[PDB]
Amino acid sequence: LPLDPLWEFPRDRLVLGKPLGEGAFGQVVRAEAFGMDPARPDQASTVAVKMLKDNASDKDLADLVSEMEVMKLIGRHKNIINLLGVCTQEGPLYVIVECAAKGNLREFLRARRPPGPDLSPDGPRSSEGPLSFPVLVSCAYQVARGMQYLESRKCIHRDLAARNVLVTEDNVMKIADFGLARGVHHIDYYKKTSNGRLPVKWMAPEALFDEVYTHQSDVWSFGILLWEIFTLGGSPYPGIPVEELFSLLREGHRMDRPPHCPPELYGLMRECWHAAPSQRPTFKQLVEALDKVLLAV
Ligand SMILES: Cc1ccc(C(=O)Nc2ccc(CN3CCN(C)CC3)c(C(F)(F)F)c2)cc1C#Cc1cnc2cccnn12
Repeated sequence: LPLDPLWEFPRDRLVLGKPLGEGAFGQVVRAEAFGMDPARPDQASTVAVKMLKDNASDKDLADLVSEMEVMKLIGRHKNIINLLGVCTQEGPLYVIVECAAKGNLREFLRARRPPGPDLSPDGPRSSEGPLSFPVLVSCAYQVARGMQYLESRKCIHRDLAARNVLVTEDNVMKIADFGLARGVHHIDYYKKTSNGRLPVKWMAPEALFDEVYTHQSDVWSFGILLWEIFTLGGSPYPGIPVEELFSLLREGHRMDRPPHCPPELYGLMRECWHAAPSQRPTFKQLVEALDKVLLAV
């Protein structure tokens, strides 16, 4: 690999820490970095480091290099996980990115569900959970802003889901993945992850049936992500196995309106799931629509 002085970071300024997850596309580890800002060479910061698994092949390495190159090109935005540096010289390939201290959006919501009626009232805020409507709307708005930026850079995500949105210490939403060379020509549609996820449930129909991905396919997934947010991390198409999902999508089945969700937001969900990709909103329109809701509250 050639040395790119713009992005290269000395590997000896990293102290690797706890693994944050392994996947098909490598492994991600928490690390401490010293002097990420060259103006403060001894300053510590917490970053995340992507690297190859133990017995990885050439395709795996090419896949990670491909990811590195895409991230260089994408540039910086508040609502995406940003590239910080790379280690390409004299040792294993490292791709260094921002660390989002609160983990992924799905787990963030599920850990913050309101207290149930089993509660015994204790103090003046027994009924008040950590999550409020305007903050949920702000989460959706931020994801839409990041997706609008990604679309402007001609980037199609292809697995937009709450699992792939990360949450910073300041509750800022950051689109990640946790994928890139997604192998769209050999998806196991029946795949269930170790946490029980069925990723086929986020795919637009034209992607699933016709293997066509566009920015409007990501808009479909965003609708699913909106449903995730307003169910506080619920699993889509509850109780529906993959075999039945296929036939229900062919009949044009859509998820019901979830409890305690205003019609404005179920309205947006159903717009995102219009059969014709051209009749779904663009991310620009979703940003504007959610902004209006945010201002009203
Ligand atoms: C180490 C690391 C390396 C890489 C990436 C990464 O997200 N790369 C990325 C690859 C592709 C794309 C877009 N493509 C999609 C596919 N597609 C078909 C083409 C274009 C994007 C996108 F954001 F632009 F979408 C990002 C994230 C991390 C992390 C981390 C981290 C920080 N805090 C925590 C806390 C808990 C867990 N993890 N974690």
